[PDB]
Amino acid sequence: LPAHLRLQPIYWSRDDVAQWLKWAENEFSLRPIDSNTFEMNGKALLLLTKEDFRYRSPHSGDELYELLQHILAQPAAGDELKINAACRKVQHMVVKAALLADKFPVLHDIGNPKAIKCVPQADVEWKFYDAQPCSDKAYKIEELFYSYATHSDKFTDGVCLFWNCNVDRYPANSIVCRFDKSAFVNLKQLPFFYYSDSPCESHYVPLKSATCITRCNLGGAVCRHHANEYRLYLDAYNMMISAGFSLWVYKQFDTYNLWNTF
Ligand SMILES: C[S@@+](CC[C@H](N)C(=O)[O-])C[C@H]1O[C@@H](n2cnc3c(N)ncnc32)[C@H](O)[C@@H]1O
Ligand SMILES: [Zn+2]
Repeated sequence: LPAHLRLQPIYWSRDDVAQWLKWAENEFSLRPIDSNTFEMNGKALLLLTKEDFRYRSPHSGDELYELLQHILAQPAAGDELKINAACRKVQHMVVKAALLADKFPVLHDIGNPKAIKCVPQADVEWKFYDAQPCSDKAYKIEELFYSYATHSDKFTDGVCLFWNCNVDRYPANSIVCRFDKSAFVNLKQLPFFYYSDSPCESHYVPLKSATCITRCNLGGAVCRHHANEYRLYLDAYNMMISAGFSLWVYKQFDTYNLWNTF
């Protein structure tokens, strides 16, 4: 019911687990137990045995254990609008960072039928392609079905963007989001990072993370604003990974290029 509990349990935080205990107490009329009965995150919860659940909660552990197994068997369907917004947030983050890091002069947006830039304030020439452009944006979209066998010698300037545009094989100069390996041989998996160049502001649980690429993290003292934004971005990113999307990137992508922007 709480949005985080619609993620796969491996994504649950320690607070998410506690909210799970409360949701389950109401849903199954269980004896209330201390919010600290399972002080761990979901990754840890999944390593417990059923005996551990029974020892930890004599009155309800077996039920909680079986509930978790039911959740792992029938994963919660996500909300389509929330997942769309999440994926869009990630798209903007990732493409903004790529352009800042490598200063591509042209972006080839392949599989974009609406001619909408995810990063409209970047200094880059944006070009759109789609096999079936929306008829109200086709005037500025190249009608093109991409196949590596036909186009691998094209679009070699700048960077290519394939945001959920499933082609036979991506070219090496690509940013890719794919929903569920030979399509990806020219690329590498893209690890999580958060980048921001917005002003730092101090007015939380201090954020410690090597993947918060902000000016205030150069010295390890993340400001409250970026702590907040990092955590919101991580929630959006978890919701897109938990739904089956994965990110891939051109092999030269380097987060130190982002640090150097400061
Ligand atoms: C999930 S939709 C929209 C993807 C878009 N990049 C986005 O972020 O919303 C997939 C799009 O890719 C187009 N498409 C699928 N295969 C394609 C291909 N091989 N070459 C060009 N466009 C393709 C479809 O016509 C459609 O507009
Ligand atoms: Zn900051």
